[PDB]
Amino acid sequence: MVGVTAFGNFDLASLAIYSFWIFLAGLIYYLQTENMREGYPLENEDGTPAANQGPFPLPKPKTFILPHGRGTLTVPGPESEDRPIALARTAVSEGFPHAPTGDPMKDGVGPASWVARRDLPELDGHGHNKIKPMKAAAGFHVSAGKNPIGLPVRGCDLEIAGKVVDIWVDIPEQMARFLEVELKDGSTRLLPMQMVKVQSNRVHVNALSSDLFAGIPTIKSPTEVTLLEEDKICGYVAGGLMYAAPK
Amino acid sequence: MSKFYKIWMIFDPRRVFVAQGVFLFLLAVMIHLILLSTPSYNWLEISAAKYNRV
Amino acid sequence: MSKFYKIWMIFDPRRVFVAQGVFLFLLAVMIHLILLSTPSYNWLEISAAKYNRV
Amino acid sequence: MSKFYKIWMIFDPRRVFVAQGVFLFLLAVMIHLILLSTPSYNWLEISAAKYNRV
Amino acid sequence: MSKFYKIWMIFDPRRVFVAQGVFLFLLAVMIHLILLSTPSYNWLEISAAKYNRV
Amino acid sequence: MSKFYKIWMIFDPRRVFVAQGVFLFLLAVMIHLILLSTPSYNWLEISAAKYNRV
Amino acid sequence: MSKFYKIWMIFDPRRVFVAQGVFLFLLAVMIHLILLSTPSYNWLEISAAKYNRV
Amino acid sequence: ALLSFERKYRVPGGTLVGGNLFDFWVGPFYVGFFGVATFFFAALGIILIAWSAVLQGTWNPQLISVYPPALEYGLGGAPLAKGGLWQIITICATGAFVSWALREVEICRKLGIGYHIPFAFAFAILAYLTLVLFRPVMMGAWGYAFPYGIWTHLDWVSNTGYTYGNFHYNPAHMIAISFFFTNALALALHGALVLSAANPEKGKEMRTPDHEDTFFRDLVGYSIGTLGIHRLGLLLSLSAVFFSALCMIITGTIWFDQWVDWWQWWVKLPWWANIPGGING
Amino acid sequence: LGYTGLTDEQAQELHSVYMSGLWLFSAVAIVAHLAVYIWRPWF
Amino acid sequence: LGYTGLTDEQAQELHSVYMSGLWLFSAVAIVAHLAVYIWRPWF
Amino acid sequence: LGYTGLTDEQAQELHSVYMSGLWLFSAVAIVAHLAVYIWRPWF
Amino acid sequence: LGYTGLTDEQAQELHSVYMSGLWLFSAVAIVAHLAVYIWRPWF
Amino acid sequence: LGYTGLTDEQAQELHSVYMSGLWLFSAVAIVAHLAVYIWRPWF
Amino acid sequence: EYQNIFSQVQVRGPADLGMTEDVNLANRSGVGPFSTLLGWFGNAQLGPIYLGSLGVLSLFSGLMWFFTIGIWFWYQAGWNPAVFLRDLFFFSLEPPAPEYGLSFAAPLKEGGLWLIASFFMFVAVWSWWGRTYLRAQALGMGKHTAWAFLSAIWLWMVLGFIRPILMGSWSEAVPYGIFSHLDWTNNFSLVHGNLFYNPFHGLSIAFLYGSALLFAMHGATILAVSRFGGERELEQIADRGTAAERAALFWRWTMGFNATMEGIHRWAIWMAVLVTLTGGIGILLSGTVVDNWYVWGQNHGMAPL
Ligand SMILES: CCCCCCCCCCCCCCCCCC(=O)OC[C@H](COP(=O)([O-])OCC(O)COP(=O)([O-])OC[C@@H](COC(=O)CCCCCCCCCCCCCCCCC)OC(=O)CCCCCCCCCCCCCCCCC)OC(=O)CCCCCCCCCCCCCCCCC
Ligand code: BCL
Ligand SMILES: COC(C)(C)C/C=C/C(C)=C/C=C/C(C)=C/C=C/C(C)=C/C=C/C=C(C)/C=C/C=C(\C)CC/C=C(/C)CCC=C(C)C
Ligand SMILES: COC(C)(C)C/C=C/C(C)=C/C=C/C(C)=C/C=C/C(C)=C/C=C/C=C(C)/C=C/C=C(\C)CC/C=C(\C)CCC=C(C)C
Ligand SMILES: COC(C)(C)C/C=C/C(C)=C/C=C/C(C)=C/C=C/C(C)=C/C=C/C=C(C)/C=C/C=C(\C)CC/C=C(\C)CCC=C(C)C
Ligand SMILES: COC(C)(C)C/C=C/C(C)=C/C=C/C(C)=C/C=C/C(C)=C/C=C\C=C(C)\C=C\C=C(/C)CC/C=C(\C)CCC=C(C)C
Ligand SMILES: COC(C)(C)C\C=C/C(C)=C/C=C/C(C)=C/C=C/C(C)=C/C=C/C=C(C)/C=C/C=C(\C)CC/C=C(\C)CCC=C(C)C
Ligand SMILES: [Fe+2]
Repeated sequence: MVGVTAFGNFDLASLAIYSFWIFLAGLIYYLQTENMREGYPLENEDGTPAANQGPFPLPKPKTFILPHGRGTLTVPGPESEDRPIALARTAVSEGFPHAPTGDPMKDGVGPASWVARRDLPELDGHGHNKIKPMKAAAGFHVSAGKNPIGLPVRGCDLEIAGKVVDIWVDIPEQMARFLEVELKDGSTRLLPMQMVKVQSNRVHVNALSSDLFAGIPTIKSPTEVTLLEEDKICGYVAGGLMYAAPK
Repeated sequence: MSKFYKIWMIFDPRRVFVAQGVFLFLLAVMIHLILLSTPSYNWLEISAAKYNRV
Repeated sequence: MSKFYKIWMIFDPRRVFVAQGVFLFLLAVMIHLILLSTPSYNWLEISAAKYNRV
Repeated sequence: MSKFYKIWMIFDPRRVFVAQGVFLFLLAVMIHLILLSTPSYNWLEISAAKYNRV
Repeated sequence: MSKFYKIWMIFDPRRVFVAQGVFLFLLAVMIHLILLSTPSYNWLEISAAKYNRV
Repeated sequence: MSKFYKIWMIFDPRRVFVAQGVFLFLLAVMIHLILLSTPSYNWLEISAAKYNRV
Repeated sequence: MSKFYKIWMIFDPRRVFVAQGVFLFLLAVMIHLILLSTPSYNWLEISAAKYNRV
Repeated sequence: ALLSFERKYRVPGGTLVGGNLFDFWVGPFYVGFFGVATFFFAALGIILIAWSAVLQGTWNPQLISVYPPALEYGLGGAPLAKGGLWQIITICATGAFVSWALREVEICRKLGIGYHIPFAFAFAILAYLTLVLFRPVMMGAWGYAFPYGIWTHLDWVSNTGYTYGNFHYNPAHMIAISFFFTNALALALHGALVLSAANPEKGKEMRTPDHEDTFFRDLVGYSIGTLGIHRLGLLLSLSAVFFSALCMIITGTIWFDQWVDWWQWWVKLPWWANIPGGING
Repeated sequence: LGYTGLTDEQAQELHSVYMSGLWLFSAVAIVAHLAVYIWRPWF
Repeated sequence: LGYTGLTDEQAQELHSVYMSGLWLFSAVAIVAHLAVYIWRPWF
Repeated sequence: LGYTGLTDEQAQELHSVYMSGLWLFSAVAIVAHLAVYIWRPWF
Repeated sequence: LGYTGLTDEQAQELHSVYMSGLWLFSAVAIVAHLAVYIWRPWF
Repeated sequence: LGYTGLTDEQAQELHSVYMSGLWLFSAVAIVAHLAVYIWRPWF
Repeated sequence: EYQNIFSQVQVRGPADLGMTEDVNLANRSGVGPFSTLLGWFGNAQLGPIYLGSLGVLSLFSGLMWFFTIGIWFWYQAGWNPAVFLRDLFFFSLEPPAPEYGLSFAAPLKEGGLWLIASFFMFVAVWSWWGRTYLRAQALGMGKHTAWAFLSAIWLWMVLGFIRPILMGSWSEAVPYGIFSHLDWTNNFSLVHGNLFYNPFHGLSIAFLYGSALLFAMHGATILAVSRFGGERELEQIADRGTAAERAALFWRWTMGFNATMEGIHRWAIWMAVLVTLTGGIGILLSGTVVDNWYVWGQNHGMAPL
């Protein structure tokens, strides 16, 4: 087949390369269409549908069957924010930021945003809660690191905010997820473990100042935390980085 | 021999039918490619030789 | 001997049948490839030489 | 022979039969390939030599 | 000697038997390969030379 | 002396037995390979030379 | 001896015995390999020279 | 314009240079100070590439090439049509890359996420700077860099590799290739596993991370986890790029001969140097 | 016995049908080898 | 034993069937080796 | 003591069967070595 | 004390059988070395 | 002290048996060195 | 300051035996030891591993392949452990010489033992592919891993089985050595002109660099949003949280377009199977259709001519 061309310089290599270009165009189209299953249709900044929607048409719906009788999820589907957003326009023209009306960490906007996830705890493959306090978890213990229980907690303002009392553990993955921190008023808050640095004699939280620890959203049941509570806590703690820069 | 029908008792017909379609087509294509590769049994070339098409 | 029927109380016929089919096809293909590879027993070129087609 | 039947009180016959099948097939293929690899005992080449195939 | 049977109260016979089978087969194959690689004791070449197979 | 048996209250017998068997086999193989690689004590070669096998 | 028995108040016997066994074996192997590497004291080659094995 | 959830995240803050100035979007893109800088540098580089194509006399995009100055210029300026355009485009490309990284930092701190992505990008920028700046500067000329062409920078790769014989005898090269291959394998396995859990057999419920853990524990006897697999992917990619940069930086600066000859230090170790057998004996 | 759940009668019937298939395949193969050996023997 | 759950009678019958199969396979192997050795001895 | 769950009697019988198999294997190996040594001694 | 866990009377019997095995193995080794030294001494 | 859990008598007895083992190993090494030095001295 | 690269506290509980969807639990083993180093980076638990019939087949054949290559290396070393360690990476099993073609008559020292090892390796790899398919099926999952592995197998088959048959010689195949197969790739590029000018070589390199790029991007993104529990992606698919939203908005504000928590994995799997698939095509084309890739590039507008 060496040198055997159908026409011009077109041989099996040229046939293969053009076939691959057509396949690659089709595959990119498929991949983008599959990407388009969340956040669409596009909106105007006043909430209405946008005149311009994009070159790629919206894919056909597909359905997930959630485990443990949690239901089904059809995407793309009718998605609403379902929460009030305390933001104000700074310009009539589009493309400009929206300014917080009040306290952005309290209101949950910007880097302090949270999503209205399900108000149920996340489950493992057996139906039990995925995340449990280490006292509830039977047979769990701290293995090979600096044990944080009892260490003082220090905010970004060089002041003590409380002490670590428990560790919340992801039972299936066998990893630590949250630090339970008791404040001065005898109330416990949860801090994401990705947001604290465990030092030799303290736990440092750079995102949050000592006073702001009081405003962390709490959990309604001491023995478990739901997905909505995880979003609220993590959004608050992460937004502390931008909205607690002074002090 | 008169009772081979019970094979469909144990095999899903749809998987079997798809599998044998793929198998038969691949086998036919392979045999045709083998025949074309050999200088003999390349029917186009031997017809060209037979009809003096240079 | 004459008790060999009891293997089916040990092995699931579906798995055995699929494995047997793939094994038989692969063995046949392997033996045909062995024969085609040798200059003798390549029936295509044997026929080509015998009928003076080259 | 004497009391070896008690092996089946220790081992699951399914695993034993599968291991035997795999081992026996692989060993037979290896020995056949070794025989084909020797210039003697390659039945194809020596049949070709003794019948003047090539 | 007389008291060795108590090895089986320490080791699982199934695991021991599987490891022992693998060990024995690999050892035997290695020794046969070592003999084959040796100009002498290559029984195939020895028989080829004795009977003038080449 | 006369109280070395207490080592078995320090070490788990099965772990020690596995390690000991692996160690002994590896040592023996290493020594056999060392003796094969030496032109002396290569028993196959010296047997071939004594009996005129080449 | 005098007061050394108290080292075992400090070090766990399993760790010490395992490390000691590994250390002693590796030391012995290293000394043996050093002796083999010198043309003198290489007991395999000097015996070959003494008995004219080559 | 916006995603269904985008509105609450567009807030006025997180810039590095400037304030409300440049704190706006153009369509989907965020355009800060470094957005303006990135756009300027990228447009300048692209127009200069087109003008170099005009100068060279070809319009075939696969034949367009922008060559570095010849070795006779050393580390100084060159005429525009004889290496100056390459230098200007290199400055523009460096500026575009660094401004892109800084823009990503601004987006990271507007969204409250960590700066892993700009760090990972900086690794690639350092590999590019190794090939285009550090190695030519140590070697003494801009002509040891590679040209800006689709098929001629491959000529640079070929010539540079074959100067030192067969190039995959360079050890750091071996490490970099191993990391690249392992990374592609890990990416395929990871994507396949996540998809298979999210897309089970028809009519089944979605699988859980326990099913993924069980799948790889059944297959290979070990599962690294979700956090573990993402850490592994990041580190595999970065280690591949780091070791490629190393193998190139030591290539014309410390080593000068065939690399297959470098591998002789292991063979010539004193205790087996002269044993008569095998390949090297 | 309990490995598959096939009755003894069921196993006998399945084995009978399977052996019919095996004999058919082997007879075709034997005829094939006879024809090839007559055409061009390998011994 | 408790390792596999077969009783003594089940094991004995299983071994009888297994040994019949083994002796058939070995008989075929011996016949093949005898044929090859008459055709081309390796000693 | 019985880490495997086998008692003294089970172990004794297991060892008896394993000894019988080992001695059979060793007898076959000894005969093979005797034949090879007669055919081609290595000493 | 027994860290792995064995009574002193279990340890004594395990060591007695282990010594039996060690002495058998080493006696076979002595005989092998004696044969090799007679055949081809290395001193 | 409480690092390992061995009391005074246990540590003393363990050291006694350990020293027995050390002296046996040393005596074997001493005999080996004497044999090697008689055969081929290094001083 | 914590970058979530290494765990700072490590917790252990009872080992997880796994799911029981329809897996034959008798074919599993026990849990292995826990490892603290792996715990620092990922999961500490080892095992349990499934080993069924296809596992026995794969283990036997792969063990025989490894053993055959190793025994050949020992033969080349002269049965000398020192030479074996010294000239390791220099030993090789070579395929038959070009005179033998595809025939199975090459001697054991020349190319027969290479054929034996290749048969063992073929069986091992195909049985391992079957094992991946069956392990996905037992748990009820999709077979994405099986088809990605099939792409990799396609490149392996082209290199070792398909192209030698089209070229009509086993000598075209790859040797079993460390430096030897590297020399094989160099000589392959030299004999066929310049493999840089193979366009499917270029696509394969594009997709390899793309795998590195994409999976640095994706690992960095998941690590960046893991403060919101982003690494638990299977539930971010079912319940979109702030982590997935922030990731999508980062990439949309950066490069104009984004993905989902599932579409990014589709991108990933395709970006890797494409490197191996295009590589297989490009290797199959070399020598059978194009004997000189630089001249092909000159004729196809890629080289100045
Ligand atoms: C005109 C020329 C141009 C041609 C094309 C132009 C046409 C226009 C453009 C068309 C492009 C469309 C691209 C979109 C595809 C995306 C689909 C997708 O991902 O999801 C849907 C679907 C499943 O979606 P899902 O939602 O995840 O399902 C979940 C299920 O519930 C549960 O899961 P499941 O059990 O159902 O299976 C899950 C899996 C399932 O999808 C599959 O089943 C794939 C089947 C394997 C691939 C087929 C090749 C195998 C050989 C044939 C023997 C088996 C055939 C029967 C397969 C069994 C199917 C029942 O889905 C995946 O996502 C796997 C992704 C990775 C697949 C990689 C396969 C590479 C194999 C390498 C083969 C190499 C040998 C030959 C190489 C080429 C020869 C030169 O997956 C597919 O359909 C995969 C399509 C496979 C494409 C094969 C590749 C073509 C290669 C051609 C290269 C270009 C030629 C240039 C060279 C020419 C030389 C002369
Ligand atoms: C002088 C050398 C030549 C050259 C010669 C070749 C040749 C020849 C080939 C490549 C191939 C490739 N080259 Mg090139 N290459 C050159 C220069 C480059 C440069 C560069 C910057 O210069 C780059 C980046 C590349 C990059 C690439 C890759 C994209 C591609 C290999 C994919 C892969 O993963 O293979 C590795 C993966 C596999 C082989 C798949 C393995 C799958 C099987 C199933 C694994 C079995 C494992 C076994 C069971 C293991 C047991 C393991 C134990 C269990 C642990 N080449 C120059 C021009 N290159 C290949 C290709 O496809 O080209 C089109 C190829 O064959
Ligand atoms: C390099 O090596 C060389 C090539 C030189 C030689 C190496 C060679 C080897 C090692 C060759 C191996 C040859 C072997 C071992 C062949 C085995 C052949 C067999 C065992 C064939 C059996 C074929 C049986 C077949 C097709 C069965 C057909 C049965 C049927 C259609 C009917 C089954 C239907 C059943 C319906 C189920 C219904 C019953 C119920 C109760 C529902
Ligand atoms: C390079 O070095 C070279 C190769 C040159 C030389 C180096 C050589 C070495 C190091 C050789 C080592 C040789 C060794 C160490 C050999 C050991 C061989 C053995 C240990 C063989 C065992 C044979 C035992 C056999 C087959 C088992 C017979 C067992 C049986 C049938 C099993 C029956 C047991 C039963 C069934 C269960 C009873 C059940 C109840 C309920 C009572
Ligand atoms: C390069 O260096 C060269 C090669 C030149 C030389 C360098 C050499 C070295 C460093 C050589 C090392 C030589 C050594 C140190 C060898 C080790 C020799 C030993 C100490 C071997 C142990 C032999 C003990 C053996 C086989 C044990 C047999 C034991 C048994 C069957 C034990 C039975 C245990 C039982 C049955 C269960 C009973 C249970 C109850 C409850 C009663
Ligand atoms: C002391 O150490 C011992 C001896 C115990 C073991 C140590 C061992 C060593 C040192 C093992 C060496 C392993 C190495 C160095 C392996 C090299 C593996 C490589 C690197 C292979 C590289 C490319 C190989 C490629 C593409 C193979 C493709 C192979 C194929 C598709 C298989 C083709 C199957 C077919 C050809 C032949 C068809 C014939 C029949 C009968 C089906
Ligand atoms: C050329 O020179 C080079 C460069 C190679 C190096 C030159 C020199 C060096 C640096 C040589 C190193 C020489 C050394 C430092 C050797 C160390 C030798 C030792 C420390 C040997 C200890 C031997 C002790 C032995 C075998 C004891 C084993 C003890 C036992 C059986 C007794 C244990 C039994 C017990 C414990 C039960 C315990 C009781 C209860 C109630 C649990
Ligand atoms: Fe992911």
